[PDB]
Amino acid sequence: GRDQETTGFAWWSGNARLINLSGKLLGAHVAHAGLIVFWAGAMNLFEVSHFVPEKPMYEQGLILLPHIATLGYGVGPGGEIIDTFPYFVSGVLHLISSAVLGFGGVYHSLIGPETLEESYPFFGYVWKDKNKMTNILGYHLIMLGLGAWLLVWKAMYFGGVYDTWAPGGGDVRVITNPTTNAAVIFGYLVKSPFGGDGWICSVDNMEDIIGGHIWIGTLEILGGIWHIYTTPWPWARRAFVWSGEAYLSYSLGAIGVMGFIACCMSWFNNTAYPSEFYGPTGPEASQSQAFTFLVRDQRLGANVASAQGPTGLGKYLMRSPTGEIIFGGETMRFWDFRGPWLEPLRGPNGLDLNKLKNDIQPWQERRAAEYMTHAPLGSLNSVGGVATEINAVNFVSPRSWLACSHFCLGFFFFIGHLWHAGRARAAAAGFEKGIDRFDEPVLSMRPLD
Amino acid sequence: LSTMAFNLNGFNFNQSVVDSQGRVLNTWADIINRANLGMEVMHERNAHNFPLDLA
Amino acid sequence: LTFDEIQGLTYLQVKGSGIANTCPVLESGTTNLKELKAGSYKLENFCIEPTSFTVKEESQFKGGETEFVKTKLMTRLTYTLDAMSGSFKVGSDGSAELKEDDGIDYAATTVQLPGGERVAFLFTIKQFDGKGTLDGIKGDFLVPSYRGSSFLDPKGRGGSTGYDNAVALPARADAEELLKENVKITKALKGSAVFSVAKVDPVTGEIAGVFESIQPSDTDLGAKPPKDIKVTGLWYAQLK
Amino acid sequence: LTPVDLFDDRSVRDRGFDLIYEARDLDLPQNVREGFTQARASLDETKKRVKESEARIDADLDVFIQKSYWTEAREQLRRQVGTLRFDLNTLASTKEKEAKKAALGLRKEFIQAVEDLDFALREKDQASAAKKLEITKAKLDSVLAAVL
Amino acid sequence: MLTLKIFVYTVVTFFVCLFIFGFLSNDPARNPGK
Amino acid sequence: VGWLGHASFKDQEGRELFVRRMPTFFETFPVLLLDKDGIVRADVPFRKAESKYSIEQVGVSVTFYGGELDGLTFTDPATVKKYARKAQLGEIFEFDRSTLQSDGVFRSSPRGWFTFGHVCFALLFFFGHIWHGARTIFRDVFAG
Amino acid sequence: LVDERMNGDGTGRPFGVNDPVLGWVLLGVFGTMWAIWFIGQKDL
Amino acid sequence: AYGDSANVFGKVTNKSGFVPYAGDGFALLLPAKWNPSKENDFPGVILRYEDNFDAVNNLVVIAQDTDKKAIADFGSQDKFLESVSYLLGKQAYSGETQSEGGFAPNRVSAASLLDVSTTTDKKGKTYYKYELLVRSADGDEGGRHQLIGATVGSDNKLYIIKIQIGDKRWFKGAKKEAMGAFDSFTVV
Amino acid sequence: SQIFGVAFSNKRWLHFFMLLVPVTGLWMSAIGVVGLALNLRAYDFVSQEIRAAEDPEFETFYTKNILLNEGIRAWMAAQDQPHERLVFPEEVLPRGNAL
Ligand code: CLA
Ligand code: CLA
Ligand SMILES: CC(C)=CCC/C(C)=C/CC/C(C)=C/CC/C(C)=C/CC/C(C)=C/CC/C(C)=C/CC/C(C)=C/CC/C(C)=C/CC/C(C)=C/CC1=CC(=O)C(C)=C(C)C1=O
Ligand SMILES: CCCCCCCCCCCCCCCC(=O)OC[C@H](COP(=O)(O)OC[C@@H](O)CO)OC(=O)CCCCCCCCCCCCCCC
Ligand SMILES: CC1=C(/C=C/C(C)=C/C=C/C(C)=C/C=C/C=C(C)/C=C/C=C(C)/C=C/C2=C(C)CCCC2(C)C)C(C)(C)CCC1
Ligand SMILES: CC1=C(/C=C/C(C)=C/C=C/C(C)=C/C=C/C=C(C)/C=C/C=C(C)/C=C/C2=C(C)CCCC2(C)C)C(C)(C)CCC1
Ligand SMILES: [Cl-]
Ligand SMILES: [Cl-]
Repeated sequence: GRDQETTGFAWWSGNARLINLSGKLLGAHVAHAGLIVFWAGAMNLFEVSHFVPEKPMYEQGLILLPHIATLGYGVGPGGEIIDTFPYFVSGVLHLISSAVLGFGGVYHSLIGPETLEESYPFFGYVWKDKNKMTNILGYHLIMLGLGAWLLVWKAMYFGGVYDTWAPGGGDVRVITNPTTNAAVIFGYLVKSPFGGDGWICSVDNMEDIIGGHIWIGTLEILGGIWHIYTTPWPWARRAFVWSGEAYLSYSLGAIGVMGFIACCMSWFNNTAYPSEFYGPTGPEASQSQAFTFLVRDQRLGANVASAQGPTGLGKYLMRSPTGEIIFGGETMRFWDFRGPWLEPLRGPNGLDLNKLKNDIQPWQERRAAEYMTHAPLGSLNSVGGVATEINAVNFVSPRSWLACSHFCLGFFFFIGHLWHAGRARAAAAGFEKGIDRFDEPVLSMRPLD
Repeated sequence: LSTMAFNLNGFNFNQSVVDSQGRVLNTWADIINRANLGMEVMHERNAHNFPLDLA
Repeated sequence: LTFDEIQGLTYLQVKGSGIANTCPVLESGTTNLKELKAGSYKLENFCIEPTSFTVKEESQFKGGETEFVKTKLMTRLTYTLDAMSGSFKVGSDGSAELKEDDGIDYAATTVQLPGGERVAFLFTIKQFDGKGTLDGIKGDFLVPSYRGSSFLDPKGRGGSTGYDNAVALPARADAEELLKENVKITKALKGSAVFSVAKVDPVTGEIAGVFESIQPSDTDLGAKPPKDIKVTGLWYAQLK
Repeated sequence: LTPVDLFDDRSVRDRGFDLIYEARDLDLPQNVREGFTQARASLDETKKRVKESEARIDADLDVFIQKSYWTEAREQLRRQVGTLRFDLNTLASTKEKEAKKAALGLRKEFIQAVEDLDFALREKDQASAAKKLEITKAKLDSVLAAVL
Repeated sequence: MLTLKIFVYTVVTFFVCLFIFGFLSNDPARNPGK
Repeated sequence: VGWLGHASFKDQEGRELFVRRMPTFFETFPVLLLDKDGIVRADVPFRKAESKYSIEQVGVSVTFYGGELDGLTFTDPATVKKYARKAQLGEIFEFDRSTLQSDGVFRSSPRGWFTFGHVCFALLFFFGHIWHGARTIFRDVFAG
Repeated sequence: LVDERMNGDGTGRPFGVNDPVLGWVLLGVFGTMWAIWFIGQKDL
Repeated sequence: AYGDSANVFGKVTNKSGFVPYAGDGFALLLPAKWNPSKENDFPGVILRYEDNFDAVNNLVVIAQDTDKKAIADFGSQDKFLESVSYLLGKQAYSGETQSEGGFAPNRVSAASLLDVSTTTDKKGKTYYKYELLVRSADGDEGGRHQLIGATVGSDNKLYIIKIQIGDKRWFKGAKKEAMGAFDSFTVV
Repeated sequence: SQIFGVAFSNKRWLHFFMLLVPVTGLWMSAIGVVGLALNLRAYDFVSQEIRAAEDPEFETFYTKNILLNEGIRAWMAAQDQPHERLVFPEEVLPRGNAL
């Protein structure tokens, strides 16, 4: 092990004693991967064991199974779960794989050499050695590109991902014409993050998703080769801190942003996160309620078209500021919502009361009714309900869990970026420990006021 | 506050204490709920056309 | 954008464009109306896009005659009556009857007149029974209360649901404040509208023309007097 | 003071007025709430619904393609045809061994055709949509011949 | 009101450019000493 | 100015109805008329879509005994509800809110004001005792 | 219609460019700034 | 100070969710969570219970002396419903209005009969039963479900049970309680 | 001095300020609670109350908060104050549209 007397780092900063220990650092990272793979496998098998075919996955508080279901495994027409053995296979595979990674980490943390540069030059690396650092980034960049292409392969081959917008009903579909038009693929990137544009969260077609992964997959592999055969340019070296903590701070900041984006994706996107498995989105639940009553009242004998509300802005239907006909009520804020159950009734100009008056299919109703009841609203003790509700329902939208968890994760990792980045910059300057007590810069600065 | 922004409300122990036959024994939490109901039924007096405030 | 042109565009292509707040244009057809066969026809896809909203207002002079004044809309679009179905007929002569039945016949609209005064009015032709010639089909339409009985005021006092009294001031809970408290009058008013068929497309059974209507403004549930709102615009419908 | 008016709306329940309430009964199994079990139980009702979808695919849709009403055509797909895939599956399930397998194969070939036609509508290609629709009609008729 | 948009868009770009190019100006060397 | 007299609220059935008085803790209290038994028999419903205790359906009439309205009977829903709102505030007296242009809100009596001011001074003087007392005990340290 | 609006809200236009001028000005401003930064301090 | 040992590792007393209640010639299984109420909404109220929180979810058992020895004597179920319409409530609001969507002019409340039935107990007496959903312009609770059942006891007394549930709670489980108590209602 | 524009220069004053701020605040709130004991509270501004009553349209967050308080009192008094034995018919309770 190590002691503070020889490192200057206390036990609460012990892992910081592994910065220059390449061999030990390898074991630490490899081991941590084992933990991640372990949970993926363990929790998956736990979910499979606690899964029941009489209830939707979202009602069973399952988060991992929805991911496999979206990949198009053990799912059928309407999102109905045919079998769960595929899910069991995934858990078993990850769990056993975690053992291999665990052994490697333990070895590279005990028997393995504390450093590798002395023995294995290829693995041997020193922070600041930009060339080597860029090469390492390249290798991992290629790996991520291959992973994205594996998804693209599963979409156009080896079966297909589940398409909630599939024609004549939602089910797994083999993407055959993935969007490769740069304008469409990169359009999302330049889209405003505000309402309507929804930036990249707006992606509603699997064709763009698979096509976008095609673009990112290629660029990452090409970028890896570039970083493998190129060294940072003068401008970069003069505008970046070359240190392990600095490199970590860059990753911390990036992963923190990715966390926030993932939170929004799980809360707004319904394509990449099928509402059939992940449950309805906040906007989806609201629109579903308006549709549920609109249908019920219309059947009772109410003209939803000319039904003035208390404010006079239409009880069931109204016009979006843009002009599109939208459901009335506070759901006006979610007028930009788009779901496979509501699209058929829509048309060039907002909703089509013709479809609403006649052509409303029973499933369009049943689905909306189910979504309305299973809204994302919930409590920490898992007491399902808008609020001020009695303890009767035990359900919290999986979307809520992912959105809340990843948001908090992103926030902390951003704070970690600020901590590591600032310390890295201060370390480079040399004032990380504190003031010289003899070269205090302020004492040499202008007396200001 | 951010988690509650995703509809993750705080602990809900409404009607958590029940007697032998099933009668609900109210608690301080239930009293807090009574107030919450009052604020809810009042907020946006004319901005709700449906019962559930999913929004 | 003709009806078919609008149909070609997807909801996403139309979303944000604002074209959804615009009635289809009968570019085809003939300016002549004689071709329009004489008979009764379903007034489907009847749309009324208000070109301008003028409010009658006394002239600057204290005794200045009350003339309609130009105004600036404060409510982003959301003022084009559309998807309205009704009954339209035409005799061998100019006799023409235009009767609105259902659809988005109503549309709340808040416009600001010169002087920073926002005048709110429910643009609508509910229960319009025009019975003039092919052009100038004069008729009257219902003008329901801008606010419903349930609507509660800031004080909470309302029609079907409300305090009815100034709970704030207990000593003055019931007094001359009666005009504002316990009133909340939601009685509907009436307005006159005139429609004229500019062109008729017999092959596609589509008719389009100009509309002119003067309706009372919001009365704040009787709290304030109503104000004449002259709304002029274009109308499009398919006789099928 | 007026008595609340009463209306005899008992007929609403006949026209699926309890669909929403049934779908919102968590006690009912998910399949029951979704109506999947009900349809799988009612073979004649399922077969009828399938023929309704056939009519929409055959004696319809082509209209929008002719007038380039892509939005309506793409919405023509799904909607009532939305359950077609589930319907065809249960009818094929009625078959056995090779019969069921062969029927499922026809179901797949048809499902592929409907997706090709839908992509044509997405690209707003009338010529491709027209020919694709004809292919879809043939596919459905083949599946119908087997499932029915 | 496009003129207002054009002006704002230019103003924003200018300040953003100063921030990016400013940090690109060997900011790390702004250290008081080493 | 004067006393309108006692207001007697009676339902159509002839049952005497008592207007629940407003508790001090309540700035605004809902009007409720209860029988001697203590069962609400009439009230002014906030929702009148389908009331079950509406002053109208209950048919409540207010008869004033003694005072200015001595022998005066009122059946007008509005008039009865007006007196009912006053009744919940206790005896109904006539008030001239013109000479002083009253705002229509209640004020505290000199009794309440005196109690508030002296309690406040007392609480503050507690700090004064601790401060001056601490200085006396720690005079050596506070010395300077 | 009754009034005139950009009608850009809700539309996913790159960098909210509803007019070529907007796009040109953004690139022009950045280009001038880059030239100043590079001339003042060469990048590479 | 009865020395009753705590039910540590014991068995639950009642999990049926319904507590059996017995009254004057009438018996029914009241919802366990529902608490006794002290408001006589209508004349002849004998039993009155309400949900712990939402008072909209309430149950009233009205018993009125009636010469008729059979609920059929009252006439057709529709006729009887008309005579018992008072339960639905009365619209105090009288203001003329036409700005209420889904409601006829000057009408801010509408009751819709959705089901009618005439069940018979083992004893043999029949039970005029009606299911109605009352809607309001305010649309509070998304409507109020009304379960009304009536019959004449051997005491020559008409017994009427009216259960009201806010639609919100109706499709959230409250229906199960209402149905159980309504079916449990039996008159001797 | 450069980030905020002002800065402490005496450690003593800094710490004295660190202890004065919290103590001062608590004592202020205590005086307010003394007023509530006697029900002497700043519940509402009569000026806006009169304007809102005479002018129905006039509305502010202050008026909105007043309505909320009205609901809290009516929808908790029955249980929060059992001694009052207040049975409020549901119709008398203040409820907004829908909900
Ligand atoms: C992901 C969590 C994680 C990981 C992977 C590591 C990894 C490592 N830490 Mg560390 N540490 C952690 C968390 C972690 N730490 C935390 C939370 C703290 C704060 C309490 C510390 C504080 C800390 C200090 C102070 C030090 C380390 C050190 C080390 C390195 C060698 C450990 C050692 O010297 O003796 C090894 C420890 C043991 C032999 C005891 C048991 C550990 C074994 C290997 C765990 C195996 C468990 C698992 C069930 C085995 C699976 C076997 C398989 C067949 C299934 C090593 C690479 C040391 C170092 O190298 O500094 C330079 C050092 O001094 N850590
Ligand atoms: C992969 C990301 C990552 C990595 C590799 C590191 C690595 C390191 N960090 Mg660090 N950090 C991170 C993320 C990361 N951090 C984030 C996101 C934050 C924001 C909260 C911080 C905030 C932070 C601080 C404030 C400090 C470090 C420090 C250190 C160094 C000391 C290691 C150590 O403490 O020894 C052994 C390991 C421990 C003592 C950790 C003990 C176990 C923790 C305290 C229990 C927490 C459990 C947690 C609640 C579970 C939920 C997590 C999540 C779901 C929310 C080390 C090199 C210290 C340093 O001096 O930097 C050089 C230090 O002061 N980090
Ligand atoms: C159109 C317009 C203008 C609209 C605006 C309308 C509007 C928003 C109006 C509101 C106005 C307003 C401000 C209302 C608030 C009123 C109010 C609540 C008043 C309370 C008054 C009062 C006496 C309260 C009692 C409690 C009390 C005493 C609190 C004091 C709080 C307080 C001042 C604390 C400190 C705040 C603060 C920013 C401190 C900075 C400290 C500082 C300079 C640090 C630098 C520093 C720190 C070190 O550690 C070291 C070592 C050194 C060396 C050093 O230097
Ligand atoms: C980006 C910059 C942000 C600008 C924010 C505004 C800066 C506020 C500076 C004003 C300080 C006033 C006291 C000067 C007197 C002064 O200089 O103080 C003197 C003191 C310096 O310490 P000394 O050594 O002089 O101590 C001796 C003392 O015992 C007295 O002699 O500085 C401070 O106390 C810092 C604390 C300031 C607290 C800042 C106030 C925060 C909020 C102020 C009120 C806000 C109202 C908003 C309404 C719209
Ligand atoms: C270094 C170190 C550390 C740690 C680290 C780690 C984290 C390790 C781990 C490692 C690992 C990572 C381990 C793991 C393992 C696992 C395993 C080995 C598994 C196994 C499996 C099996 C045996 C089977 C199972 C099964 C199946 C799958 C099927 C079904 C049934 C069952 C479930 C039975 C610490 C912190 C202390 C610090 C110091 C140093
Ligand atoms: C897959 C997919 C897709 C695609 C996506 C993508 C394409 C993504 C990418 C993204 C990206 C594209 C990312 C990147 C990022 C980067 C950045 C954002 C940059 C940053 C920079 C920095 C951080 C720097 C700074 C600074 C300055 C400049 C000054 C000085 C100092 C320094 C250097 C620090 C889509 C859409 C179809 C959807 C579906 C799925
Ligand atoms: Cl509010
Ligand atoms: Cl709503």
